Amino acid sequence: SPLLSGTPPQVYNFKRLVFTNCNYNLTKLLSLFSVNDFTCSQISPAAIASNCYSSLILDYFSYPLSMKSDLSVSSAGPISQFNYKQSFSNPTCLILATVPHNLTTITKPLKYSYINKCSRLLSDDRTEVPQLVNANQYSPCVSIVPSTVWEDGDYYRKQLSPLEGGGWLVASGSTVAMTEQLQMGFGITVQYGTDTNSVCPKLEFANDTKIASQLGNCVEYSLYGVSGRGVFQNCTAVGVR
Amino acid sequence: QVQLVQSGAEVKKPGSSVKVSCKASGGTFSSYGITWVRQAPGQGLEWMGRIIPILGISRSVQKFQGRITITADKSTSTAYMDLSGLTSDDTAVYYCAREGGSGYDFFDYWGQGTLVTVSSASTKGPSVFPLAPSSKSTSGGTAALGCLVKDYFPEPVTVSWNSGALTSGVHTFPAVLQSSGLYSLSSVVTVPSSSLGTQTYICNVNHKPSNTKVDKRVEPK
Amino acid sequence: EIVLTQSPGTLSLSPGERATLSCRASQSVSSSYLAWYQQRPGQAPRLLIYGASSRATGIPDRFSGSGSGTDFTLTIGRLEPEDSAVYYCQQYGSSPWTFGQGTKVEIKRTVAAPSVFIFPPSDEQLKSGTASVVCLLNNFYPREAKVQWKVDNALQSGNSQESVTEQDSKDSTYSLSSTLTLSKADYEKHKVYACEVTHQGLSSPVTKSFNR
Repeated sequence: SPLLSGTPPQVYNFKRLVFTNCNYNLTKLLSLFSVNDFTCSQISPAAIASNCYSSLILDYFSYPLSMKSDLSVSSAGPISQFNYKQSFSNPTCLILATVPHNLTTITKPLKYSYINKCSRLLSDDRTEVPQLVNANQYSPCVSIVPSTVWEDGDYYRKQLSPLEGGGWLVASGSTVAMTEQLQMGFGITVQYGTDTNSVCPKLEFANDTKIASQLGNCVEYSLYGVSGRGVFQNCTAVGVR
Repeated sequence: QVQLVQSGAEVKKPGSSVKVSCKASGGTFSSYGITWVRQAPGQGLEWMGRIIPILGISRSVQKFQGRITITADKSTSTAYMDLSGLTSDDTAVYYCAREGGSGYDFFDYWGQGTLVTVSSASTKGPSVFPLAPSSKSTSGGTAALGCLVKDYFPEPVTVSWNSGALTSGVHTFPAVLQSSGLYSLSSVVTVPSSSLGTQTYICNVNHKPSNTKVDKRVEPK
Repeated sequence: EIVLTQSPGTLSLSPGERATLSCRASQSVSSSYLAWYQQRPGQAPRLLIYGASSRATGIPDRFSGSGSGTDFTLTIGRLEPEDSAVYYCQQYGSSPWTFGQGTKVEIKRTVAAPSVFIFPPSDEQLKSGTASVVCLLNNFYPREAKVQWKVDNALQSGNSQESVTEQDSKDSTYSLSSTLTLSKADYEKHKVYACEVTHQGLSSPVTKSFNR
């Protein structure tokens, strides 16, 4: 619901959704948005659909399908270099989806925008050092850049307070034509605890595990750490629920 | 604060690539964008393009797109614009202006400027007409002597008394366009001294295409 | 790109009188996104006001910036000969940014009688090119003036070319030079060359004399 609410942010301003201990359905998210592009790194997409991890991180932003190749850790493209970075060590599943016309409560941004370059000038005006985005972190030059970039070619500069470092921070704003249908890119990073897997896919009771299906049959019961051989019979409720 | 200077005025044929260069004195470039402005004579200034050397980004106005290539090197500290296949009507003075940024599109400082001329004719070296000081003048109050500059096809020849040492009492007149392509402009100085003036050297003439400096001394006739 | 209306331009303004320049915009533009540029004759434009309110560094507060959204007025509390110049309002709210059509402020300290000097063609001009003739109107205020050449004390057609020097920043002195061009070979019948000036300055047409 938070992903659906309001409008998707730009790739540099990507919002972060964190799920630690809840049942999750990949199919429900796929139903909400038709997935134009599906890819995963370090694990199968089917495995990601049905597995338990210590934590689930979802990053949601409005990204066009045309520049999807540029936004890759392997890719040397500027958009990945200066905007959004996904940690290589955790398995990362990257999904690009296009909003359906039927879906409502989704607001299209005026245009898709990205930080073309992020750099910091040194104390010497002649010497400049480029700044490369660390994994996530919402981008180093995001503060200078506005949430939506007004022009395809833009110059943003701000002055660092002296000590430290007293060096100008320079950012570039670039935009691409808005698609007739909003396209949103989602980056998912999953962390697995060796002894802890709190977030799990939605669980539906199997017929054999359910007491009602095996009623009237001698069976072995293992409920809440209690193990015994017994026959369950449906009857009027007695005792305290 | 960085001072802005521009290349000397040049004349090129129409359809021939012309490069205008803007440089910063002391070979130092600050983190500021360089903006190129073309002003037609007696017309409003037009912003041809905006480039930032430190960023390395290049932007151009829609009218000047695909005919102009703008290159700014931060390490060089010099920004140069190349214009190719420009029309004869395109001739105008060209200026380079410091840019605060997209947030602040105002120019604190402006370059001296380069005149760009695009006529497929001939370039004529300036001819210095005699000083011919007026026969009747105040004996000590003022003396009127001017070395006229005429027969120069390409604007603008710069002519200064005492090689520019004297900036007082010297009048510079804009060239008047006659039916003939060649045009003439007037330089005259008023000196209390009847002859010689403040210094023996006077009437220095410099023409940007000619690159020749000539000094002549007035004789009271 | 926003089309912008501008002040009519040349105006006669006395020193010490407030001067207002109008910069109406056909399309609404940001109040904090307008700039004022002043250029002296033969001088590059220098920013006076940034954001349509704050004065630029090194710029006198007398050129105050006022108005917002559509109409932007530049008001000068005190007028000086140095102040007289061409003023352009540039709206950078919309790209491409559009410079103003420009307006001209004129300051005349006092009416000045013209000083007329006739430069007789020298022997060197007779030797080469065209001898020609030169007339000068130094210290003539206002700058506009009428000079007609006289050849051999006879009426001459006004094919003479006249140019006016840029006003001095403090002196505000205007000089008009009128030159008549004649072939060097054709210099026989004429014995006297004179320029007659009709102007507010001086009692009557101040004609002149060559002989020599």
